[PDB]
Amino acid sequence: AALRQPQVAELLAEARRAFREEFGAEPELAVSAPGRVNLIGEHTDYNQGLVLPMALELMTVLVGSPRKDGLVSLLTTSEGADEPQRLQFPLPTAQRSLEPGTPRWANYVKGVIQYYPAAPLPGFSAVVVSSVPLGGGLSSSASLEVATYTFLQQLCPDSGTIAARAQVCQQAEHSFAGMPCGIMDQFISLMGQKGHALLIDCRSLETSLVPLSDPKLAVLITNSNVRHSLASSEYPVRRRQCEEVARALGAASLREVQLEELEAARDLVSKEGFRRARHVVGEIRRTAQAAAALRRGDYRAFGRLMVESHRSLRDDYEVSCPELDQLVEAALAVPGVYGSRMTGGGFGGCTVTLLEASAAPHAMRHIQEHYGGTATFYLSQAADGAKVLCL
Amino acid sequence: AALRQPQVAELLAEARRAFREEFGAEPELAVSAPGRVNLIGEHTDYNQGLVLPMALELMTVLVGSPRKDGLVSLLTTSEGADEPQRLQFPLPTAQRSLEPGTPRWANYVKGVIQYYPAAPLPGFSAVVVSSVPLGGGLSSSASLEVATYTFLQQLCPDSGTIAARAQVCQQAEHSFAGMPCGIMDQFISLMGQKGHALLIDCRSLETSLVPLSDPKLAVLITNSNVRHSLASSEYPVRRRQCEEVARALGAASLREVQLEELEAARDLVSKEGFRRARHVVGEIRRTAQAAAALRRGDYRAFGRLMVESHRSLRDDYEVSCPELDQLVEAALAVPGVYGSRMTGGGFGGCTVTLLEASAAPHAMRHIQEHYGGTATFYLSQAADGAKVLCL
Ligand SMILES: CC1=C(C(=O)Nc2cc(C(=O)O)ccn2)[C@@H](c2ccccc2Cl)N=C(Nc2nc3ccc(F)cc3o2)N1
Ligand SMILES: CC1=C(C(=O)Nc2cc(C(=O)O)ccn2)[C@H](c2ccccc2Cl)N=C(Nc2nc3ccc(F)cc3o2)N1
Ligand SMILES: CC1=C(C(=O)Nc2cc(C(=O)O)ccn2)[C@H](c2ccccc2Cl)N=C(Nc2nc3ccc(F)cc3o2)N1
Ligand SMILES: OC[C@H]1O[C@H](O)[C@H](O)[C@@H](O)[C@H]1O
Ligand SMILES: OC[C@H]1O[C@H](O)[C@H](O)[C@@H](O)[C@H]1O
Ligand code: NA
Ligand code: NA
Repeated sequence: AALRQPQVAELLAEARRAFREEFGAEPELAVSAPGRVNLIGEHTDYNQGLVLPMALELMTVLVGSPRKDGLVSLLTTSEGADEPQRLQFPLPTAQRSLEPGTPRWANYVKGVIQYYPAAPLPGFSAVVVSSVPLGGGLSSSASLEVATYTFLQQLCPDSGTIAARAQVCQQAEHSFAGMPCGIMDQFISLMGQKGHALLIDCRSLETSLVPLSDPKLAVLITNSNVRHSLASSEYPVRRRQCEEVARALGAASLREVQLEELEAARDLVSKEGFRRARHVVGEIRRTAQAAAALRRGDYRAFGRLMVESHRSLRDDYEVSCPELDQLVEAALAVPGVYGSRMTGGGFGGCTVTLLEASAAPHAMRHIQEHYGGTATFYLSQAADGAKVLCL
Repeated sequence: AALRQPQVAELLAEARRAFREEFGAEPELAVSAPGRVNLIGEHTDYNQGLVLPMALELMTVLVGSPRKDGLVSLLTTSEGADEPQRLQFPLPTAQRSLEPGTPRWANYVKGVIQYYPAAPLPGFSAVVVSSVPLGGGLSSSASLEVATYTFLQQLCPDSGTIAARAQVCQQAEHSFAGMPCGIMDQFISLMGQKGHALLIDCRSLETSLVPLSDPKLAVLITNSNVRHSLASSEYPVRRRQCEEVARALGAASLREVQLEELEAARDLVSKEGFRRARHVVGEIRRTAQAAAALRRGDYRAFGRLMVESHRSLRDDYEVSCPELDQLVEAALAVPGVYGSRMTGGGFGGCTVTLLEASAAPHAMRHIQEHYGGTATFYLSQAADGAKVLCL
């Protein structure tokens, strides 16, 4: 029993209603920006690797209007968001930059404003709503940043590429949330096309659309409904460790390293650094091969590469957890399932499973059965990326 | 001096003004869709080959509103559009379809209406304005088809992918304009992105967005300001000879014939047919090589491939003309020019030239001085594709 994914109209209607009540008039401007699931290619983006995500129908919607007084006035209805759920602050100026603070949700919006590259930006009033489960590993924060960015463009048009916009949002994440993420989540939020996954080269920033127009193929997202303590915590540790192995081999990044050279330099790096790098180098290759497999509709090869991804994440990268692992095994048991793995950052969040559409009802029954906690499910079609909604 | 390329704000103001005057009120909706230049990979798209175009800052803008009376009412301000520049007709029904007629510009709009895949489409009033030179080989027609399609989506949302939209527009062109084009021009108008070229695999319909980010380089477009009597005419003949050569070789398309295989099979095909197919099969190889050169930043190699493309089109495919050849040779004599070739269908239209951006003033003077006609020029950056503009 998959979760009804609210369509853009229901989200818009919630956004506008709350805006009216809060501000005393209709909003002038509106935007949407989706979350994402990564099909394969985990912990490779900040290593200048390859990733293969798709945009989801789960999305963040933001409505608003310019002001004349230089202030930003925000309201979110999102029920998980930390309080307060309203916030105001001045626009950054030459005299005074904004800073990270509480509530944490607002730091994503503050950051994007701070680094927005075009001027002059007026103040604004806005309400944000989201169907993206909050920090459950489908990029809620990126959807919020890219929604913000896309709204600011309506107030004050920018002049660069789409990669530059993704980089602005990434910068907000680094400086205002203390989270040194790669570019994947932002970039897919911006670049998603419905009926397509995106092979993103995080070194070149070349992207290619890979079809998913098979009605016999389903992508099932299972949320573990767990978020252990370590996104805050362990993600920046894995990044630094990767960067250190690259530095030690005289490589600009691990993208430049392959498994033979790594093995020959075992003595130059920690045992644990070796294992992390081994994951990354292998994951880059798996992603390139998975993309090719996906293209020729060889789902079986694709699902195999997914499973190898999961084992490498669990064992070498150590960013799985008992729950994700159990969900993965539960799903692998089901006839018609090609593959399953954790997706996103790890320590919680969701698995992604590729399967025959007709197995999806049994898949969901059996996973729920064989999981201790309580899963939720999304039956997920690949979706468009960010856009303006004309009011 | 390059011709000025009006920005979207200026085209939108012209279109709103024409619309106010013609229909008595502000328009409700707006869209834009760009023209294009093809960097390399000519007369390959209908051979299921590879093409490498980019969208231009020259574009078509449509503003309009829904009607209640089931009528379509149109007006263009584009100065060389054939008469009448305003007209009105009822929507097609199940019993009665639209048909190709006069004027020719409106056939593009009629065709997209006729094949528009969603229902119910209301009547509408629209103004179309364009900076794409009509019939100058920068795909004014595709930009009009795509702007129309994008506008129809605001009246009645469609449900397929971006590639399906490209195909609707192609079908409109085949049936309403007698022009059996490939997919390239529609695809690039829909999928272009600022700062990127688009590598289109016209067999699988995969696309890659390839960054063009070297600010020391430019693309100079030279309009010969000639269009001989053959867009109409020799284009379908070429396409039909490619088809017969493929059939004679037992191949589904020339995409499945390798250059060395073709060379050994001279006896299976006519002399002329061989030469046509040699152009096509070689050009597909050149396109893959050119994309690789672009990725590695090798503009000298990219340029040499462009020149080889031109020589092939000129001698093997015979779709150049003496103006284009004179323009190409004049370009290649300027220091800082890496390559130059005809672009688009041939028999007139434009050349595309890759050069040091600092050589561009010298090149425009040298080329005009050494051209028997009157060239016009554009310095165009890679631009965005089709979009909605909120009024
Ligand atoms: C900066 C830039 C490009 C650009 O369009 N940038 C852009 C545009 C916009 C906008 O539309 O708003 C916004 C943000 N950035 C163009 C360019 C720039 C100036 C005049 C004409 C052109 Cl076409 N291309 C290149 N050059 C390039 N061509 C190559 C060819 C082969 C190759 F192997 C490598 C190549 O490197 N440099
Ligand atoms: C990673 C993250 C958040 C977070 O806590 N980041 C953090 C953690 C730490 C740390 O741990 O020390 C330090 C600094 N930052 C929160 C979040 C996550 C989970 C529960 C509640 C919340 Cl608030 N929000 C988001 N995303 C998000 N909030 C939205 C609100 C509205 C909206 F429309 C869209 C929104 O998308 N993602
Ligand atoms: C290829 C073609 C056209 C053409 O004549 N096609 C044709 C030729 C024949 C034949 O030859 O028998 C038979 C059937 N079709 C015309 C054209 C071409 C040249 C001069 C004047 C015109 Cl009108 N229009 C366009 N494009 C276009 N018209 C626009 C108008 C407004 C607008 F905003 C955008 C527009 O983009 N391109
Ligand atoms: O692949 C793991 C993934 O983890 C988090 O989602 C980050 O936001 C991404 O940049 C990426 O590093
Ligand atoms: O590459 C030649 C080119 O010629 C015309 O522009 C057609 O519209 C395109 O489909 C393509 O065939
Ligand atoms: Na359970
Ligand atoms: Na001249």
